[PDB]
Order: sequence, then C-alpha cells, then structure tokens
Amino acid sequence: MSLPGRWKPK
Amino acid sequence: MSLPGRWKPK
Amino acid sequence: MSLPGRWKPK
Amino acid sequence: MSLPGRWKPK
Amino acid sequence: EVKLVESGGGLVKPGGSLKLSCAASGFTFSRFGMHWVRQTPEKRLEWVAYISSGSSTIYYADTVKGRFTISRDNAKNTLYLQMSSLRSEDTAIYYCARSGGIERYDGTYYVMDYWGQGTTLTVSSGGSDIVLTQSPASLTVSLGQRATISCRASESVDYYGKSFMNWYQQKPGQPPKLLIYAASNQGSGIPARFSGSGSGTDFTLNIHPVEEEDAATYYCQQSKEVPWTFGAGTKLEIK
Amino acid sequence: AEVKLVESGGGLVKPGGSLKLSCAASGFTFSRFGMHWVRQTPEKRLEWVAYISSGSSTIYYADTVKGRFTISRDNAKNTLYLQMSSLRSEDTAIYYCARSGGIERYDGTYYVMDYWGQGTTLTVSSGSDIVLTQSPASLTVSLGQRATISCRASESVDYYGKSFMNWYQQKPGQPPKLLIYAASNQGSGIPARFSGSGSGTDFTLNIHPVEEEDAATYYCQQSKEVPWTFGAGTKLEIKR
Amino acid sequence: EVKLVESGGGLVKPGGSLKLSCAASGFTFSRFGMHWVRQTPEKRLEWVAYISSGSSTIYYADTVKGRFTISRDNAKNTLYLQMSSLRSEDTAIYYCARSGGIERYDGTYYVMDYWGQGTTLTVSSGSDIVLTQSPASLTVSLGQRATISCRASESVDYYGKSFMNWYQQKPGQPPKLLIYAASNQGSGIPARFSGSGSGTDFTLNIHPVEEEDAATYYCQQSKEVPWTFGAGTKLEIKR
Amino acid sequence: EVKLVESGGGLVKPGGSLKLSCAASGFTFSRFGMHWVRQTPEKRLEWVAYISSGSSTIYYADTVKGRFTISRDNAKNTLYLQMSSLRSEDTAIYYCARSGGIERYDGTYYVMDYWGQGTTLTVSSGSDIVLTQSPASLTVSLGQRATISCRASESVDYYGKSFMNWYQQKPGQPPKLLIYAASNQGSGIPARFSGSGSGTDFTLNIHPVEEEDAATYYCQQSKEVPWTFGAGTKLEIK
Repeated sequence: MSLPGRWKPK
Repeated sequence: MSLPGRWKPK
Repeated sequence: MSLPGRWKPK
Repeated sequence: MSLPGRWKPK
Repeated sequence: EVKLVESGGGLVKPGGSLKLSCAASGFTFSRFGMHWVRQTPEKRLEWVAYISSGSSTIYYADTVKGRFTISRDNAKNTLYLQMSSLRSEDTAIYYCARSGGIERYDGTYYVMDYWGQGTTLTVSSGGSDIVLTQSPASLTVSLGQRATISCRASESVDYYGKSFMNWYQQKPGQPPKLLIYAASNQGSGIPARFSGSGSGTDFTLNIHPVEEEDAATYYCQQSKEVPWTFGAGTKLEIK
Repeated sequence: AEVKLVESGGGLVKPGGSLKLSCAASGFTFSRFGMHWVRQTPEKRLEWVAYISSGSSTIYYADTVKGRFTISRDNAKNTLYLQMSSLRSEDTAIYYCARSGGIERYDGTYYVMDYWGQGTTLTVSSGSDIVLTQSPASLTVSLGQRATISCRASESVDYYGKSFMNWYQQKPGQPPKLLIYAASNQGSGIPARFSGSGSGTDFTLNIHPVEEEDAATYYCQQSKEVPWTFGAGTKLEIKR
Repeated sequence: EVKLVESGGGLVKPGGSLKLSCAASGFTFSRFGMHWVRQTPEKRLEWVAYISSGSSTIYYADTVKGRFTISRDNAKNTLYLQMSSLRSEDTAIYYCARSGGIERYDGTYYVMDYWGQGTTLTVSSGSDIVLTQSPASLTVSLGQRATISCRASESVDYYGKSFMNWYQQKPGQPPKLLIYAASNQGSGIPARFSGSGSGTDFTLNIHPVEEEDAATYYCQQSKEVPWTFGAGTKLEIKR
Repeated sequence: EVKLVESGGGLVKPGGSLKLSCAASGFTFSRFGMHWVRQTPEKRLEWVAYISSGSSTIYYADTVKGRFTISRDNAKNTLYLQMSSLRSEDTAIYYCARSGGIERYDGTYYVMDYWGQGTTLTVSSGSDIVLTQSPASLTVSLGQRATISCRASESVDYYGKSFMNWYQQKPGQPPKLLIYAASNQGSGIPARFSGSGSGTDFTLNIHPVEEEDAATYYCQQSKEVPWTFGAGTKLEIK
C-alpha cells in the first residue's frame, strides 16, 4: 500500500 | 550553428 | 595464488 | 628565543 | 538553500487560542508535505500534525486532535497551525519540518529532512502507538572513541523489506538534523563516522570516531505508522 | 533478502564529453562484495568495463577505457560510481552494474557476476586477451529438443585444476542472468536442464529439453584473467 | 582612434532608476555588437548585457534581467543601459565593451576587444560555465615566470576551438584583451604572453615577467551565455 | 562572552587625522596583546599594528609606520589607533584583534583569536613573507571536497612548529580563526576542516563541504613581522 507521508511505491 | 556574439562559421 | 576479482584460495 | 606576539618558549 | 521560519508563539492562558505561521523559501513549497513537531522543555520531541503537498491527507496527534488545525497556502509558501483550547501540556517550541522524499528502487522514502528554528509557545498555570525505547539516557565518551545509542520499538517498524527507522541529532538552540534514514542509509552530507544498523524492533546508532562537535542530543524516530514517534533522547557529551 | 542494483546517470553526450554513473545497492552488505561495470553495445556484445574490490584495494580497467574511466565506491552510501571522460562513439552502450558474488568451496572461494542491475543507457552522438570463440551464431530449436552452444578459448582458462568458465542468459529488456559458473556448476535456482561441461579451452552449454521460456541470447565468459571477456553470443529461438 | 566613453553613474538610493550612456567613435558603430560589463568593488568582473549590431539579439545576465534594458542608437553612435529597481548589489564600475570579430580560416571569432574607461555606480543603504582560476594572487621577481591556470565547470570547446580568453587589467584602466581562442595573442600583445589548453583546463604563461605586467588577470569563456569570468589573479613584482 | 567594539571611523579628507577606539570586555584586557587589522574594499587583509599586554613591544606595518600610533589604556580596557597624514590607501574597515595565547607543552602560541565587528574609514579623493593562496575561488557541490592551498615565499617554521593560520570570513562578519599552527583546530571547529603542511607548503581541506562553509578563507603566517595574509579564496556552493 501507499503510506501517506512515509512511503510511496513505484 | 551560429552563436550570436561569440562565433560565426564560414 | 590469490586472484582478486576471480579466486581466493583456502 | 621568544617572539613577541607570536611565540613564548617553555 | 531551503529555509523555514516559524513565528506566532508567546504566552497564552489555558483554554486560549493562537495561530502559528511558517514562511518557506528556497524550495518548491507546493511539492512537499510539511510537519509541525514540538519539543517540550524536557527535550522530548512530539509530532503534532502533517499535511500533504496537495492537502489531500492530514494527520494529527491524538493529544491535539480537534483543538488543532493544520493548513497551508501554497501560493504564499506558508504553513499554519491553528490552536484552541490550549493546555499547559502544549507548552513547547514548535518546529516546522519538511517531508523530503528519497527515491529508492521500489519507491520513494519520506523523511523530515529540513527544520526551522522554531517558535516558542508558553501556556500559563488507545495506546496503539509504536513506542521507541531508547538507550541510554546519556553517555560520556573521550575524544576519538565509540558511542553507541540503541532503540527497541514496541513492534516491528519493518515494511516489506524496509526498516522505517530514522536518527536525528540536535545541538542546543538548533533544530533536529537528519542523520540516518531507513535504519542504515546516511542523510545529506552526514560524515561516515555516523553509522545506522538494525532491523525489525532492534536498532543501533554508532558514532566512530566521536568528534568534539558530536556533542549533542540524539533521537530515534519511526516513520512506518502514524503517529510518528520519537525516542526519549540521549545526550552525548565528549570527555 | 531481495538483492537489487539500480544504475542511473546516462543520456546523450557529445564526443570528448564527460558523464558520471551511479548505482544504488540494496538487499546485501555492499561493503563485503567486489563490484563490476559491464557495458553492452547496441550490437548485443558484452564488454567488461571496470572492477573494484570490496575494500577498494584492487582496481581493474579494460584497455579501451584506461585513463578516461574511473571506478569508485562509497560503502557508507551503498553506491558505486563510474566517472567517464573523453567519451567516444565506441563508448555508446547500456552500462550494467554486476556484483562479484563469492561462492565458497572446500578449497577456496570462486567469484562470479551473480547479480546485475537493469542498467542505464549511454549514447555518444558522433592482444593478450583470452578470446572466446562461441558457436553457433544463432540457434532455432523445436520444443523438447537439444540446444548445444560451444566455446573455444584462445588459451587455457584452467587455474589449479578449476576451469574459470561461466555462462549467462539474457532475454530482451533484461540484464544477463548467471546460468553456469566454474564450467559445470549450476547457478542459484537454475534448472538442471542447463548443463555446462568442458575443461581447458573447450566448453559446452547444453539445454535439454528446451522450453518456450528458454528463448534468449546466451554468452560464455571466462573469469581466469583480467580482462573478463565474453563470447559473441548465441540467440536461441523456438521453431514454430 | 577607437573610443568608448561611459557616463551616468553616481550615488542613487535603492529602488531608483538610472540610464547609462556610451558614446562610440573611431569605428563604424552600427556594425558591431556591444556589451555592458560591470566590476564589483571586490574587483570581480560580471557580464551584464549584450546587443547585436542590428539589435536583433539581446542577452541579459540573470541578476539584472527584467530590471535592466539595453538599447542602441546607431545614428548617434550611442549605447544605453536603462536600470530600474536598483539594488546595492548593482554597485560597480560599468564598462562598455565592443564585440570585435576576428576572422579565422573557418569562421569569425567574437571577443570583447575594446573597453571604455567606465562609469561608476554606487547604491547606498545554475548551468553557468564556472571558471576556477588559480592562484588568488602572485608575486614574482622580474624576469621569472608567472603561470595562471583556469578550470571550467564544463567544456568550452566548440567545433575544434576552445572559447577561452584572457584579460589583463592594470589599476585605473579597463580590462585589456590578452589571449583569445585559448592560444591566440591579442592586438600588439608581446609573445611573452602565451595561452594554452583545451576543453576544461587552460593556462596563461608570462615569461619573462616585466614591470608593466603588474596587473590583475582574468580568464573568460565565450562559449555560452552568460559570459563568465574567473575570480582574478593580481600579479605584483617583488622588490 | 568576549566582546570587542571598534569605533571612531567615518569620512576624512586626505592628509587628515583620526583616532579609532576599541572597548574590550569579557576578558582580562591587561593580559593580552592587541592587534589592528584592516580590510581593503578589494577584500585584502593587511595587519596594521600590534602592542603587547604591558606595552613593552610595539610593531607597525611599513605602510603606516611613523604616521600611525597604537596605544592602550588597561585601566579603561581600551585600545587606540592614532592615524595621521591619511592616504586613499588607508580606506578600509579596521578590525581590532586579540592576541590569544594557546599553551602547549613547549610554549605558548599566539594567534588573533577574537575580532570585533570593525569600524569603517573612508578617505575622499621587501623581506615580507608572501603567502601565495590558491585557488582564486572555488564552487563546490554539497558534500564534496574543497581544497585551498598556500605557498609561502619562505619558511614559516620555527623550532619544529609551523606558524601558519587559517581564517574564515562570511559577509558582514570579521574573520574567524579556523586553524592555528598549521594543523590545530580552533574552539568548536568541525573536524571536516583539516589544516596541514610544513615549511612553505600548506593546505586547508574541507570535506564534506556543508552549506555553512560558504565564506572567504585566508591563510596567515605568524612567524615574522609583519603578519601577512593570503589574497583569499571565496567558497560558493553549487
């Protein structure tokens, strides 16, 4: 998943 | 190419 | 003998 | 020797 | 260079209202998420609020929800924090921290990379958070030796092969500065004598060889789950 | 767990220009492994570029890049670098970063390029080497049949009883993947239908039975002497 | 015979407006591009603006774009620099330089070959080719050798020619052209001045140094806009 | 804690006279020798005069000898500079620098450790140790290396010690001591600043360069009178 402000997958 | 103010080829 | 990028004996 | 404003030995 | 200037603090009676501002310059403000982080006079770091670059996602700490409001004006490059129903517990220096994205092979890693000098607020007279137990409380090393600061999280900060553990250094009067991100990766211009390690719940920060300027207070931080949480801090002194 | 290498920094450069490549490593202890730069020309020919030891104690460059190229690493940042200067049109290639993986045996450790990154693309807008003669030039085999690729080295690649011959598989859009190391040993999770044999100067790669997914280009590589050299390659296709 | 006379400087409050003029004589003004180059009180040369002979092409430095306007009146043989929103950073001596064309076998090379005495202005209370000049200063005895080096942030080569130039400036005088195209000697320049190099590394050699060689020397690249200068090397004679 | 406030400058016609003053506080003024150092509008540092703590030894630069007079009042904690027959070359910002003694095992090393904000003076219309500083300037990316070298015209070594010092100056601020005695680090100077060399060849290396390193750097030799400075190297960040 995408974690707003923490991690954004590519 | 021509470089204005610097170089002009013949 | 030792081959750095290739072989390391023992 | 001592150098005023620069060095003071011992 | 990137700069953040907080303002708007001061003395306020309990239950009062107040608004903080931060003027951002030196970077494209509209493309970065922004944080409010406060530091109590006890040198304890507490994350307050977060807003995304486009203002699509907003997080508040559980202790400030409802009473606080974070907002941003991307046209004016300004970040705001509306406070109401203020309590004595809100007494702290409030920093604005930029959420900087670090690109990896599998995605982008976001960390609080830039901090302002902070503005001071003074108020007159469930537990599902990831708790970071830092060790030790303080430590004194001679010049040139090794300094080791440990952290044990209440649960794993790992997420799909990545450890969301960060380390910050803070000297007196200054804001925290990013040392290590993602457990073991070195921040912008961090000397090699700072080395992060660990995985899951156990993490360590190593300083070798310690220099005189390394005298500061160090905090661990997890960025896997909201709220962002900090260790209690370790004050490093040299010889 | 997942070893990854990400090259970056390419693009177009005029002749005589300069450019710097970077590779971000993750999933392994970068400081404990030697690293390679290998480039692939647009004609699908592999050319080893440079090597650096884990501790930066030994540095090798190919004769085509000496002086103009500089390999370096920052173990604190888990990054490998390739400084290029005085670029020429022959330098136009996709540059891969390959990890030198050590495989421990009873008598020593054998080092092979075991993990490769996706690579970054570089485009320049215009004697004593062990030459590996690969045969054949290409191959078209039906499903289930046998495919045989041979290699003759210009001189012996044996060193103290071991044959320093390796085989790689490369599918389009992907980096080379290790098939066989040490002439006859199987790589990580390589099916047994891939079988290497030979010694001294003559080596063979047998694929039997060939399956649909085996359609790729195969290269032999000797790792006895510097420079690392590759065979010209054999494109395996499946008859319809 | 060729003359350039700048005028219009003086003291001005910040944010004001001002226009400089340069009267040209001794040459066919309408056939030459013209430059404005300013020298800060730290004696650092900064190119300001350029206009072609027919005024079909105009370049400005990023520090003056929008606020400055260069124009010319070929009927009056006069060059103008209108300034507005003046800042303290604009405090400098403003020179007018002619763009002189030097015909070679393969084309025409343009260089700042003639400079005026300059007018003084005083304001009260990214991809540029950076030229790293070495050394900061030099003190040589008479007859010895003086070597000044330059390293450019990128190649100044264009079609087999190195667009690197060297200028000499004595106190109270404008810069005077020494070397053009890396290795060619200027008008009436003694053979003891010799330039060399290519790509990014260039050198100026003075041998044997004479008394009149006491001056400040600057390298300049004429490959890309903006024209950029080295920090300068002040040569003195040991006594 | 330590403070120095120069005063008394302003505009003066050529050939005029003027007196600068410096009020010292925060340290025992009577126990330190004092310096006057001026900086020309071309950013060149020139040592002007020195007086010992007890006023037993006085040095003047050759450019100001005879016309300038340095004095001190230990009871008033004040340093003075009488100037006369002023010339346009005297136009500069005049700093007052304290001669701070650093005690080692074999003796005390004296260096200009504290500088005031300076007062500005504006004049209206041979055997010196020459320090050749290099480069003239340098523009470095964040985190990479910056190297500033110095080649003295003759040896600054005296009894096993190299009398080479390095100063850092940011706009609006006086020079600040970075390195003393060729390789020694000042008070709270980050370890990324490293001085080295001996005899006539010296180096100031900065790695890794941070944003705060943007300044102008000067070498200075303190072995022989006059104290002399390098021309300076302005460091900028990409």
